[PDB]
Amino acid sequence: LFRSLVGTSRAIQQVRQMMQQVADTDASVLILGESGTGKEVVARNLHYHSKRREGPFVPVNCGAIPAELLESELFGHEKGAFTGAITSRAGRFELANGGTLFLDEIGDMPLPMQVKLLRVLQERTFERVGSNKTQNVDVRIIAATAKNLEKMIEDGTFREDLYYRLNVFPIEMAPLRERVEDIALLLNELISRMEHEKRGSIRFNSAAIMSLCRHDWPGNVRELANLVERLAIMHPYGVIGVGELPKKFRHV
Ligand SMILES: Nc1ncnc2c1ncn2[C@@H]1O[C@H](COP(=O)(O)OP(=O)(O)OP(O)(O)=S)[C@@H](O)[C@H]1O
Ligand SMILES: [Mg+2]
Repeated sequence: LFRSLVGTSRAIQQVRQMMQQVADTDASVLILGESGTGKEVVARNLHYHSKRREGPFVPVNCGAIPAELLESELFGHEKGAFTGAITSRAGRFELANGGTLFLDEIGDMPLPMQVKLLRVLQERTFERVGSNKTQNVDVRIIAATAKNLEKMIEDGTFREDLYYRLNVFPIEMAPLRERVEDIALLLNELISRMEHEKRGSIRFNSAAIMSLCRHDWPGNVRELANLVERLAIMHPYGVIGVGELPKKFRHV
């Protein structure tokens, strides 16, 4: 199920080298890049080539989780912690023990939780909400952001100390529009997925590929994948020329 990073560009070949180097280590990894540039693919790949490969891979979607329950969600809770605690759950961190914790959009993590994350990176311990008992954790952190963390540091919306703790081995994902030589290969890979998964089939003629190579791709590879899916419904087992592209994708 593991995905590979497809592409021949300078930038993507560089990311593969960096991945191979850091994967087997226990260093924290910060992956930086726009939405849809492969940051989670990079993260999953790092994990399954790590010492922790058979351990759990636990995502944390920093922006989504209701702030009311953020600390509970991340660190678990004991009972009578808060209104309607009742049951019992452990948090994302405890669940990730012996594995990898993946902090998707770390730029959205609120300051109070940044302090607590810094404790885990530094003391490798934590306490469930309500309990002042201390638990050891054994996790490797991989974080990703589309934000400018150094701007945030300046704005005081991101902690400098967490930053230097997390940014031990940064990996930059170039946006699609800077890797346009990879677009054909990405197309083949995406079409191959869709075929292997009984979800239709298409192929692009050279003109249509030229047109796509001139596109800005604000949604990067996720936007590319979206377009392949739509075209396979609009023109099943068809060949996509310039004229079958939606007008926004035409650049001639
Ligand atoms: N180089 C690549 N080779 C193959 N598939 C890729 C590549 N880059 C991205 N993908 C795929 O395109 C999609 C992009 O997914 P992600 O890796 O999650 O993007 P992202 O950078 O994590 O953006 P967010 O934070 O989830 S909005 C996934 O379906 C990936 O499998
Ligand atoms: Mg993701």
